[PDB]
Amino acid sequence: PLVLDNGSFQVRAGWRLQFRAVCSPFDRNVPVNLELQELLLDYSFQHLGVSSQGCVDHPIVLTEAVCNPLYSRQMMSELLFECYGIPKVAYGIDSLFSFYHNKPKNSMCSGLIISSGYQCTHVLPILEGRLDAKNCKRINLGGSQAAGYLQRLLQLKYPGHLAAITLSRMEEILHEHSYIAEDYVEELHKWRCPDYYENNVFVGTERIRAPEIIFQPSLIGEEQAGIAETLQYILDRYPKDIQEMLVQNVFLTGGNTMYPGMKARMEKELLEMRPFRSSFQVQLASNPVLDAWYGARDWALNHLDDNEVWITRKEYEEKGGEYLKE
Amino acid sequence: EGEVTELTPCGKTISHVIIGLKTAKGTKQLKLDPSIFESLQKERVEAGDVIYIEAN
Repeated sequence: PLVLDNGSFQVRAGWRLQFRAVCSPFDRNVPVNLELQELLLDYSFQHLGVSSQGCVDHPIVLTEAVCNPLYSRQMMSELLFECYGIPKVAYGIDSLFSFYHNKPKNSMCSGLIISSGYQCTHVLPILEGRLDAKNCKRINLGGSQAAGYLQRLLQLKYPGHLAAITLSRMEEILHEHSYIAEDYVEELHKWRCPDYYENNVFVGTERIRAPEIIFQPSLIGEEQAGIAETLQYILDRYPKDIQEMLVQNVFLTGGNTMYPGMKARMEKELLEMRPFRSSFQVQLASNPVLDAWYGARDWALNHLDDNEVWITRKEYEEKGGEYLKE
Repeated sequence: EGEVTELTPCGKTISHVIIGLKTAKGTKQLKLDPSIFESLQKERVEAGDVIYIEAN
């Protein structure tokens, strides 16, 4: 069985191989190209070394973004059944797989999950084992637009430094050399002192200033409220009983969460916004980047979960996409 | 003591006033009487003001 996780910037396939989605069929986590999506799937199968021309003999899994289009699911299902003709197919969620891998017991999963993706950031609570679609929060900003904005600021810093440093190289240098500070007020105060960080590959405080756009919507010019307002408005309408588990379990996965200090800053901010009696605990898996592929490999590895979750192409064609949608 | 997020007063008069308090160590809520609410109105307390109140 092949686990296929389709992200906006990157796609990760396994049973292993992760590649860029630029051929970009997936924009704002919603795939805009079925032909390019099917081309990336066929290239992922050829890289996976399937025996048959089209991928058949193994059951396939496909990650679905939050609020995935039903028309895109129907077109991809019809073109995948008529063209690829896999023996079995199923749909899954990267946040649900990473949460199932992060939870000590795979049977029960609870707590508000924060998933930071490339073109979007989705944070939704989960209780009883089923995700609540009413409390789900989506964000159009992401690490791709953050890296592009950082390369734009560094491009406006010096005219020659823009042509000397590539956008991808500046994105990797922003991945390794930049971290999220716990106190944004203490960071600017620490940058004004004679002793400076001075990361040279000269990069100034813009390393920590560029990643601050994730927690600060007003930095990039967006009109979105923010993560604190999303947590307050999300936890305000919910009952007071689920707040203890929501604060007790907080999952952070994805490539955009690889910034250091984000767990401590999220624990300090979450502990500051939450009540004094409620205990806030943020959980970060040892492999949060591959946690989605690992959880998908486990869900596909479970026999009963593959029998109930798996949907045939012939039966899914007669029943429609509402079977996998519900 | 702390920041006041909301003021929600609840033959009408005032039965009680709901007042929130938010600090970096946590958030709590208190219901107060129209007398101390009258003290707050004399102090021109509005949403977003950090206040100090002693119970005794």
